Amino acid sequence: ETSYTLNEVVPLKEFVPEWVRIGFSATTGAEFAAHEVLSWYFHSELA
Amino acid sequence: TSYTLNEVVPLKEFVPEWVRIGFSATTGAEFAAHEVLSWYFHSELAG
Amino acid sequence: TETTSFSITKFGPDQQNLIFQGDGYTTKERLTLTKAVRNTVGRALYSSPIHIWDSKTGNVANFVTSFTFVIDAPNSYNVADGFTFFIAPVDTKPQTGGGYLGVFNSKDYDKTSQTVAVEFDTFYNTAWDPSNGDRHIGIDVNSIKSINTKSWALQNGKEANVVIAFNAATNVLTVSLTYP
Amino acid sequence: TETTSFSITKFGPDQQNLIFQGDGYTTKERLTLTKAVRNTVGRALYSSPIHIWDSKTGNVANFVTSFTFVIDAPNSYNVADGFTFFIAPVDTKPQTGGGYLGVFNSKDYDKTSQTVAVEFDTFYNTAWDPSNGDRHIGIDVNSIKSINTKSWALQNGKEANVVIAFNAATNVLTVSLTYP
Ligand SMILES: CO[C@H]1O[C@H](CO)[C@@H](O)[C@H](O)[C@H]1O
Ligand SMILES: CO[C@H]1O[C@H](CO)[C@@H](O)[C@H](O)[C@H]1O
Ligand SMILES: [Ca+2]
Ligand SMILES: [Ca+2]
Ligand SMILES: [Mn+2]
Ligand SMILES: [Mn+2]
Repeated sequence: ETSYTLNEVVPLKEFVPEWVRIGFSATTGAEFAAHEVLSWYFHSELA
Repeated sequence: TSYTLNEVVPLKEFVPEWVRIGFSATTGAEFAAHEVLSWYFHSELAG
Repeated sequence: TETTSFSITKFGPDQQNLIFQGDGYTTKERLTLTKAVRNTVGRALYSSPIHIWDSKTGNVANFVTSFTFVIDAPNSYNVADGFTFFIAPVDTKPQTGGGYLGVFNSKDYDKTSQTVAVEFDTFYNTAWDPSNGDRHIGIDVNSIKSINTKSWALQNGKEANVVIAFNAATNVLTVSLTYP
Repeated sequence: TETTSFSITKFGPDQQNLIFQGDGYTTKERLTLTKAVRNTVGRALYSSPIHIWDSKTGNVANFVTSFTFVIDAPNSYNVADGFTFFIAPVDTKPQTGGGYLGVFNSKDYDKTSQTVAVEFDTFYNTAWDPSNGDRHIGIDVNSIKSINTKSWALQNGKEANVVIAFNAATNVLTVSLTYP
């Protein structure tokens, strides 16, 4: 019950190709931490 | 008009764990155009 | 649990989630698998591999798929070879054309094909098909010799709707085709 | 209409519908992108291209996605670098690691990038991050300097569930991170 939200208008049609791939990345540098994903659900629809 | 067929086919005996589903078509000495107009697919596998 | 699900109602020119093989490509917003020209072969696969069973748990999966298709002959007497929906290893590639529908190689059961396929077959190849020489639906596992068949009267040039489903509890595979 | 939908609730060791890049790999029913180790980049992309908009009608897609994730670090002080969900061209490949989070190359805008990302960043990089030094959630289009950020207190070791939704009618992109 501790939440964070951020909305923003982003016309994805101007920045991204028609067909894309989606995913996660994570990185460490001179400091570190384990970055793990426990599940992923996605749905998209285009009319 | 309908036509239905049912059978038992224990897929775990015949196909690998991961698979790719798709359509196929062919002609030989005789021919016909073969075309798909829509396709819906859903699978689920409990853990 | 894992699901994968997708629908394509209309086929664009660049249908990038389909892998195409043979002369298969998209056009007039249909997926054309062959045109009416001899000896060809077209397949199209969905780009994601699907998890249909799992060795550490033993669970298998249910699936449903439906699609509408047309066969377009010139006369209902000169038509061959048929069309297929098939499950196969991740890496499948076109197999023999003609009466084998680009999905199988021998009528002889082959444990290394590991592709099961639902065929909608229009031409009678006397060596492995129902002796009444009818067109038909059939289920094939590892051979072009269907393990089971049902007579079907092709309505040439008509769209047909077909649903195919599979239930892991009872291992039953059901095929429906209905001309409206 | 065209849809792509999928879920993965428990990551297998042979999770074949993911494309792994860097040192991202699947383990213990978990997807790990980084272990607690210096200088890594791990990425994983779903195997199918998804159709996010179409030039032939101007239509852009609606999508929603959820995931829960863990950042687990030796203490709350020394934690770096971050995590991202990103949309990018079909052939995308890891870009710079460290502060660039595996998706971008510069803090200067580049339309050649064609990547939008929602990042959950844990290390403050003076050149482009919120000057308060806070960990932050942010939206990034073609650059690693977020178009908007929000401060977030990292609860180290705890799962967090995220929902990112896009509404094409308004082009809004919404992100919520919830710890329990
Ligand atoms: C007559 O033989 C050829 O034509 C028929 C019908 O098209 C095919 O089924 C067969 O495999 C091919 O070899
Ligand atoms: C000291 O800087 C290094 O460490 C930080 C923390 O990991 C990274 O953001 C940065 O890219 C890397 O260069
Ligand atoms: Ca035949
Ligand atoms: Ca940072
Ligand atoms: Mn047959
Ligand atoms: Mn940042």
